[PDB]
Amino acid sequence: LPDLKIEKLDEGVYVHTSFEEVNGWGVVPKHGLVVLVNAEAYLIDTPFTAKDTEKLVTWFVERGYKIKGSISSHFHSDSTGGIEWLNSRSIPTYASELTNELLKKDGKVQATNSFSGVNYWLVKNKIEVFYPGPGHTPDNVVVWLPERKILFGGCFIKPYGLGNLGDANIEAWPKSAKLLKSKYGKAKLVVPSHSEVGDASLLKLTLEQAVKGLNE
Amino acid sequence: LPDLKIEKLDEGVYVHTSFEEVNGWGVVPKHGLVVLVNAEAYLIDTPFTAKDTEKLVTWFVERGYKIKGSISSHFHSDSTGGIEWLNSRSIPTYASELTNELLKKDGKVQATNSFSGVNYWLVKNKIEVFYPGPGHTPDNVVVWLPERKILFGGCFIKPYGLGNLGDANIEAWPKSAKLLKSKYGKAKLVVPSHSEVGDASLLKLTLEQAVKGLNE
Ligand SMILES: CN(C)c1cccc2c(S(=O)(=O)NCCCCNC(=O)CCS)cccc12
Ligand SMILES: CN(C)c1cccc2c(S(=O)(=O)NCCCCNC(=O)CCS)cccc12
Ligand SMILES: [Zn+2]
Ligand SMILES: [Zn+2]
Ligand SMILES: [Zn+2]
Ligand SMILES: [Zn+2]
Repeated sequence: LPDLKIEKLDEGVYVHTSFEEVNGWGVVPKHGLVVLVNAEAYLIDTPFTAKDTEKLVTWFVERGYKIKGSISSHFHSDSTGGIEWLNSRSIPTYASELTNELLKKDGKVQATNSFSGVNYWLVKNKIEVFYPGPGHTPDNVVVWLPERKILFGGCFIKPYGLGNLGDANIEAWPKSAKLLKSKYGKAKLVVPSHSEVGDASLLKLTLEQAVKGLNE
Repeated sequence: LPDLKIEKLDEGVYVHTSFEEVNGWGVVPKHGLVVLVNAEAYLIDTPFTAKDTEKLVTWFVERGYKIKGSISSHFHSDSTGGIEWLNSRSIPTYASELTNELLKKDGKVQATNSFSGVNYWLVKNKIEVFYPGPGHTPDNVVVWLPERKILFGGCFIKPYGLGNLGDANIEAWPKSAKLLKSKYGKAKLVVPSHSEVGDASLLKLTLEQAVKGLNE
C-alpha cells in the first residue's frame, strides 16, 4: 500500500523501499539499492512491480544519471519484479546463471545478462557480486560496495529469523553464512531485504539463525 | 564451561555472564547485572550456580562494595540459582510473590523478600522492578535503571526468537510485550538474558516475535 521510498544511505548509495501484503505479516517492506558511479546508476534488486521500477528509474534519470542496469540478488519477485519492465525498455538486466534457471522454471522472464562463479565484477572495484552458496534460496547472491564498505545482503541476511523455508536450503545455509561472515566481516553497513540496516553483526546473527534453523 | 565474566556496561553498571550447556544449543550465556548505588552493590539476577554467585559477590566485595541485595527476574534457575548462597550469607534476596510461589512448587529455596504490583522500587527512584504480565514465564519481571535509561529485559526480551515455551503464556506475551514497549520505549540500552545488549528496538522486536509466536 505505501509508496516507493528512495533515501540516501551514503555517498552515491541510495536505499529503495517498495511494499507488499504478506500472509500474517501485513505490509512487509523490501529494500534494494541504487549505486551511483559517475553519472551512471545501478539498481541492486528491483521493486516488486513494473510501476515502482519505472518510478525508481525515472527518479534517477530526471536527476541526470543514466540507468546502466540492474542486478538481482535472487529469483523471488521482490528482487526480480522489475526485470520484465526493464528488458522491454532495453535496460540491461543481470542475474546469476542459477537465478535465471530458477526464474525460467517459475515461469518468469530472465535477466538479459547472466554470470556464474564465486565473484562477479559488475563495476570493477565499485560494485561486486558475491555468491556465498545456497541459503534463503539456492541462488542468493550479495552485492559488495568496496568503496563504502557496504554489503547488500538481500534476503540471505535474516538476523531475526530465516523466513519461509520453502525454496531454502537449510542444510547448507549455515556453511554459506559462515563463508559470508568471514569474507565481509569488515563491512560497515549490512543491508537486509526485510529489516533495518545494521552492521557486520547481522552476519553473525544470520549464521546463528541458520544453525538454529538446521538444528530443527 | 566458560568462566564467569564481569564487564562494565555503563557508569555504576556491570554485566555478569555465566554459562550453561543447553540441549541442542551448545554453551549458552546468561547475562545479569550488578548495579552500584554508592559503595553498595545490587545483583540483578544471579548466576546458575553457587560457586559462580560466590565468585560474583567476591569480585565486588574485594572492591569495597557491600552486597545490599539481589533481585530475580523469574523463577528459572538461570535467574535464581544463587538465592540459596546469598541467603546463607544473609544477603537480602528479592523476588515477586509469583516467582516465590513458583520457586516453592519447584522445591527451591525462596527469596527472603517478596514484592508485588506492576511496579516496585527495589531502591526508590534508583532501581525499578516492572511486571509486564505473563510471557516467557507467568512471573517474569524486568528491572529498570532510571538514571542510565538501562532496562534489564531478562528472559522476557527475545528479539530473535522466543525460546522454550514450556512455561510460557503465548496468548499473553504479545499483550505484555506491548505494555513493556510503551512503558520503556525511552530506554537507551536493553539487556537480554541470552543475547547481546541492544537499544529500545529490542522491545519492538520482542513484541513482533511474541505476535509471530502466537500466530504460529
Ligand atoms: C519478528 N521479527 C523479529 C522479524 C522482523 C522482520 C523480519 C522477520 C523475518 S523476514 O526477514 O523473513 N521478513 C518477514 C517475511 C517476509 C516474507 N517475504 C517473502 O517470502 C518474499 C520473498 S523473500 C522472519 C522472521 C522474523 C522477523
Ligand atoms: C539465533 N539467534 C538469533 C539467537 C541468539 C540468541 C538467543 C536466541 C533465542 S533465546 O534468547 O530464547 N535463548 C536461546 C536458548 C537459551 C536456553 N536457556 C534456557 O532456556 C534457560 C531458561 S530461561 C531464541 C532464538 C534465537 C536466538
Ligand atoms: Zn526470497
Ligand atoms: Zn525477500
Ligand atoms: Zn527462563
Ligand atoms: Zn533464561
